[PDB]
Amino acid sequence: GFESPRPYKLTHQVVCINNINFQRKSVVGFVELTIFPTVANLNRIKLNSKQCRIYRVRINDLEAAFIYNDPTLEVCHSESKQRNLNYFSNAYAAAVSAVDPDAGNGELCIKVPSELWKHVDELKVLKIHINFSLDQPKGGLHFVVPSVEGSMAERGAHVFSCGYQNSTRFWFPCVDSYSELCTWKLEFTVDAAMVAVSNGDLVETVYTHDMRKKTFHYMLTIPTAASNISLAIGPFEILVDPYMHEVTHFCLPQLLPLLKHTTSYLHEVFEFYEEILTCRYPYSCFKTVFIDEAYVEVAAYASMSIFSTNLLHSAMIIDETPLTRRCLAQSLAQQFFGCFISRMSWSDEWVLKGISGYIYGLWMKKTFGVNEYRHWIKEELDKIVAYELKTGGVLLHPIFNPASHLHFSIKHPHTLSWEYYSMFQCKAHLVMRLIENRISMEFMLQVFNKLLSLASTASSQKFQSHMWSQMLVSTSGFLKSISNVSGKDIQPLIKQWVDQSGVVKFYGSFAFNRKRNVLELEIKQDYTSPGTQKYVGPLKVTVQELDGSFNHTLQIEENSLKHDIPCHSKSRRNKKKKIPLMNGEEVDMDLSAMDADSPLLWIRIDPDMSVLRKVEFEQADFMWQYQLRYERDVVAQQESILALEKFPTPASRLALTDILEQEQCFYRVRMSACFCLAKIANSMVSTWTGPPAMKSLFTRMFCCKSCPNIVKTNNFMSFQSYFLQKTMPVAMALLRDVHNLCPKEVLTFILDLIKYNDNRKNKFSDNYYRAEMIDALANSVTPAVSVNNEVRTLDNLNPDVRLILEEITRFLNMEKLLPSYRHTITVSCLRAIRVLQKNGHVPSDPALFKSYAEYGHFVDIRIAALEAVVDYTKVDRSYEELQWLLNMIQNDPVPYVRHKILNMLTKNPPFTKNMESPLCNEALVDQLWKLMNSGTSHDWRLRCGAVDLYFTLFGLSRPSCLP
Amino acid sequence: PHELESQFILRLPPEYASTVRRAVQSGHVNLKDRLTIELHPDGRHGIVRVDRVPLASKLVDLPCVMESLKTIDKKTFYKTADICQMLVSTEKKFIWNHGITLPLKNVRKRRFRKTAKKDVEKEVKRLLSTDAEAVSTRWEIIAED
Amino acid sequence: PWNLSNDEYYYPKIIQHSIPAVELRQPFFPTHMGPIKLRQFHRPPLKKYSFGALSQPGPHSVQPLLKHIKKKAKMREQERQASGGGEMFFMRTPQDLTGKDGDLILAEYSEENGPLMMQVGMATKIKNYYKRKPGKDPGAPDCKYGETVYCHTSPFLGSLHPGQLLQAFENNLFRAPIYLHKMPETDFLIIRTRQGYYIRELVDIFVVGQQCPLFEVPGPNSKRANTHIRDFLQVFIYRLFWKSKDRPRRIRMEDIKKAFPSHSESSIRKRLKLCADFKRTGMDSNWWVLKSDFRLPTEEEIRAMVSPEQCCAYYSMIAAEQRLKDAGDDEVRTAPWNTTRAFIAAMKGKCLLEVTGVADPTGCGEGFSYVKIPNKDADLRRLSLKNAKQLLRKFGVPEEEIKKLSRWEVIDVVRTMSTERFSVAEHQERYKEECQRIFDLQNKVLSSTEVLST
Repeated sequence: GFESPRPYKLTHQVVCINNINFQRKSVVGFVELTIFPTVANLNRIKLNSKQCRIYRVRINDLEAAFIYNDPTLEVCHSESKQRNLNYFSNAYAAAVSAVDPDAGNGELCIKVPSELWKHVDELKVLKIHINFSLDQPKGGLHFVVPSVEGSMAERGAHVFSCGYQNSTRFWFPCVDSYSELCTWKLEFTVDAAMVAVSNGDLVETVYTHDMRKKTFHYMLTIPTAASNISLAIGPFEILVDPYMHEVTHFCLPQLLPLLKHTTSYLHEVFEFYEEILTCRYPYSCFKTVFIDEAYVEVAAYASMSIFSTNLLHSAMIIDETPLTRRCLAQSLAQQFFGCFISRMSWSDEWVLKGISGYIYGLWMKKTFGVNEYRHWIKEELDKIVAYELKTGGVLLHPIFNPASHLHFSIKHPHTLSWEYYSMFQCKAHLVMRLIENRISMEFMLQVFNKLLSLASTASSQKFQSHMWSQMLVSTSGFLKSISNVSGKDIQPLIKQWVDQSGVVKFYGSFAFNRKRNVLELEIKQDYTSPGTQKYVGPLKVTVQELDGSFNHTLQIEENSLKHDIPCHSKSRRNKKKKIPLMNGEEVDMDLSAMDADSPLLWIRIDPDMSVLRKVEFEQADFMWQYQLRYERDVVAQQESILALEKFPTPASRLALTDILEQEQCFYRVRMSACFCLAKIANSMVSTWTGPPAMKSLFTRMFCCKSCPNIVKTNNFMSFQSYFLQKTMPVAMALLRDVHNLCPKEVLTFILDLIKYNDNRKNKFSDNYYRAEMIDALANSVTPAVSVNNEVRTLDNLNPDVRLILEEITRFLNMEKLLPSYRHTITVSCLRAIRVLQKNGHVPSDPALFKSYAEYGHFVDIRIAALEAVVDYTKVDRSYEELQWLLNMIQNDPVPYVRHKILNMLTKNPPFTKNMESPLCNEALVDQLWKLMNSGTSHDWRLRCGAVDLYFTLFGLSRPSCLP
Repeated sequence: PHELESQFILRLPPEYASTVRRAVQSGHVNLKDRLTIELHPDGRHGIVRVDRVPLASKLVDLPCVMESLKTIDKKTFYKTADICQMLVSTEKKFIWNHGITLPLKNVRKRRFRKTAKKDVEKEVKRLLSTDAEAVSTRWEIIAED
Repeated sequence: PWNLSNDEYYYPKIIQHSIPAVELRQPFFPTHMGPIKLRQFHRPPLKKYSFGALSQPGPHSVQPLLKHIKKKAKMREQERQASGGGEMFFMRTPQDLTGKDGDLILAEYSEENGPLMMQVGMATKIKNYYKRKPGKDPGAPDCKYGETVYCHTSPFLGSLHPGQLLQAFENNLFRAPIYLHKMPETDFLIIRTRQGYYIRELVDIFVVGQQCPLFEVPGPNSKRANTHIRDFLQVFIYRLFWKSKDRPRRIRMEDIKKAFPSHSESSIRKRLKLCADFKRTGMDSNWWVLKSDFRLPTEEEIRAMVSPEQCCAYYSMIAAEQRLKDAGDDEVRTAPWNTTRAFIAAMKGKCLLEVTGVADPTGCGEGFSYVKIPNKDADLRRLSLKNAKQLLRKFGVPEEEIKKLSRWEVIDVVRTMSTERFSVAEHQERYKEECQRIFDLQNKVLSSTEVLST
């Protein structure tokens, strides 16, 4: 049951936009809402509006009086001397709650005229006509106007609606909540050479009487929220999908072949999401818009998605196909379960984010294989356990503070830190995988189909929300639908992993009792760490003995420590028979390293990742080597690679080398075995016999049979030896000699890989392989031996580093004339120059990176250069570079770059709270408090980034360095 | 508590079966007055009264075991009861030799071995009771006499 | 840009009972079955009621089910539509397992006493195995009940013909070929309860062939057998402790003695020794209170203790024990522990089974028997080929054997006519052909709508 927090119900909204002026960056328009009051004596009506100048408001064609105030413009007063962050977080939460449409509130308060009170008490319709104007919007809707001359279509100027969550208040007045569903009528009067893309279906396109402008009329009969309404106006090249004909793809001019190749996969994504769920795609059209200077890499609205143009690749670009493919896939998953089925509160957001991430993981499983699915699930689980042990924990479904261990309030999406938002979505889809583990996948897809079917029977009624609230899901409704389809309720699993905000830590060690033939496990939990919680459920453990692989369920109550499980025979060591594996197959194992008295070959605690856990198991090194070689699970091979770094014995070198030589191993395991072999080789110097590690293996796999030092000409058509070939010198460059300097046998090998590179014969580009070669050249740089702080000049340059510097100069200059796909070699060469500057080789001068961080350069060139400037101002304690970065945060045209500068200055801070630095003035505290209070008031993501930066630099209390 | 439901099969003469079938598929409570069942204290004898016309009934034991299976989706079926008895309307007499389906006819005689045999136990118990209530017992395995 | 997961080297290649069934509730899963209740195993007689409306002697009106079915069947549909629509679980109460609602079918058995048999409340699935025709095939003949699956490898002993669809009951207990027949035109289904008679019509009745057992029935007084007995008694004791309202959870011993009356009280004491203690004086006197340090197991742990299929295997064992005991080695071979062990061992390929024998539940050539078998001239030389050729012509031997001109074979054939290598492929091939022929004969007998004369 859904009861509105608003005293009115909104039925229909007309959004008309005229006069989109690109020179002056200005729109004019009106908005006409059709509300039905649910309570009599409605009097004031409270709507949401930011940055719009409200000209006049007429209610039922009668002139009404409005008052506007935004408390989130300046959160705390300018003349308050408070400088602690808990004060700002409480004031910011109160300010966002005072404009919240999820309460009854709002920023624009319109007073109903007196003569309509007899029209409002007996509950009859009210039609509110606001007309407004955006004069020059800061972060409302982004105007990308290039400075080439010509007409606005000839120079490539466009507008798009940017922002996250409820940010539609930034460009027209609305009820900007996900729970106020209404039908829509959208008119946009644009230039005749431009096209206006929006939500709904385009009913017509009429000309103006001078035929210089045309009006696009859109209609949206599926009741969506105001937060799902978008807009993209530009000189877009239109491409109808040749497979599905209601899907149109819009790109920027001159990028039509890239659009043709890139969006050619999307019909398979549509077919997948419509056959695992049994509902068809709910909207009547689908539109993909590719734009410049995007807010996020992929945004999903109702019947529309806005991607950045940096996803567009051609047919000869690999290492970008899978990333763009999965961006399209998660946009479509959010089309199904973020835009059609919406949220009922700010709680129950974990339901929608979990269903979107879970069905996108099912797509990844079918498309890229179960092994890529397991690797992705393991990397997301490692991400969450790192974040939750780092700071507190992520609390899905809080109850309204519920989480007081962090520095922000979790009551609203616009007060969350961006890393918390990312980990929120990540934990939501892993908890949905856990619900699939308890209640099987076919019942899970039946739950999702029942939600979609209730929403689509709701979506066709005309009753103003008598039935339109069946399109809003809640937690209680989701659990009730689960209990309807399965008969089991998941309330212990919901109580543990949703309502409780923690992950578990397992420390395991075994001992084999030879007398009674049992395996005594010893599993203890660390439940006193700040991020942890105590697990009391069952726990699966998989033991591989000589007779095969056996699963055991252990009951781990609070007082439990020793778990005795039984062991089988050892009669497959009496005769040589094959040892049967986890799957149905069996292999020949070399049992010379195994103990004579124990049959068990390896043990895995929680193999299926059925809890949110971090396992620290103490096996013997031969058990880790057997688990690396003969396991049929990629997460166990990865964890054995990760645990073999502590055992540098030559049997582990043989194990990793046999993994590296082995095709029919998953390629991301071999790419990890490269770096593990490099670390082991560095640890057993003065024992290593022959050549450096992986060199003979590289010449055996990727070089000519007649010439060992000449590499084969590039043929990248295998896509697994391409990835292994481009990752093996990067790990090989981490080799170190007795003096700790990279050997001149590996550096010469990398330089010969660079010289003899011929790419005139493959059908694929070479930009990522050459960029990884520059990364391998950067990995070999050891710190220089400066004497008496000698000025490092080209005369006293290292003879090793002169070759590296010549190569990166040649590569960067050749990129200036023949550019790569996304300037990957510019990014790699800037990263390598920063590596050479971090050691004492090149003078520590930020002027090159400051010239590459200009607006004219590409976003990746920019963020690499700004990462170098952030690293410089951390190491050299530069005041003027920090003022340069803070000025670039305040006034840069691209807001993604501002968010990225705040993000990089949070990750690599110039000082922490423990450090005494020269950069701890009262001036810097006043600048960052002014940046939290004012200055970042237009983005909701810069303000949370400024809160994160103030927390990283000065902590939760009053800054100690305050004169 | 819960008591397992007891389902049995009712076999009627064909004209009376057609009238009962029409009245069942109609669905009114008029059928309730029309069809009654009186089971006699023998336990294996009855009257079924169709439209107030008495028919003579015998409750017989079926040679196979049937099981009623209900479903909601026609893919998974849940067993509801075991059927072993039929009230045909028109000891050794109360045992039915044939099965309900057409392929199962003369099942007890042909598709089933008569392993049901070995009544005899009850007779042995009665003999033991008579011996206990006696004083002297004389026994001999005999020959033809 | 592709798969790139070497999946063929890492990975080279379901039944949900009702909540009364998985919780082992005592009407549906009895704790104790006496001798007269073991003779009437799965054939429950029509009991006379002592109290109720049917307990009073006289005529009793039946009540046709149709608007009640409509309401209750549409209640499942209402619940389905209120939740959205999609299969949906429903059997959560004992009152869901009535015959008064839902689409009932009947299922008749071809064997008198099967090796395994479902209790009331347990689920089974209908799988339609369809072998495609060589090359092009139209598609599975569609069937009203069950889901279709394309079986290259025959589940049963025989192999499916090309273009042959065979329906089968599939659950955890067995797998058995079923054959849909229409009901007789005279038979209705009367559901009697304490309150009155109710009538349904039936239209679909399946005939179930010889079962292929997937669960091994234990032997009497064996490790598994007595482990089941101990675990069943422990589960009953835990569920009596959960049902107790006093805090301390306390039970009475003669409740357990009413449930398990064949048990010696030393075994019941042994189960109560850990997890309970006897209070003789003061409060809780003559009660077995729960120990304060003992954590009573949760519902899912008690469900993980005993499975319903283990209870069905135990009931099959004790029913067969009674039948063998009443009938005073051939019969012992037909006992379900022997036949289930034989069939499951034959399915792993341990051993072969004589398909004609005495374990045959038909008693004729139809049906299989599941019992284990191990998987393992002087003057004739003077016929001087030419006269032997003329003799083979004289006897009427076909011209191919005369034509071969193989003196050796010719002499052996003339000896065989005057009378008229390995134990591996030979015996295994013969066994397989015999099993296929028996399966085909059973399927033909099940599928006949021909009337059979009394």
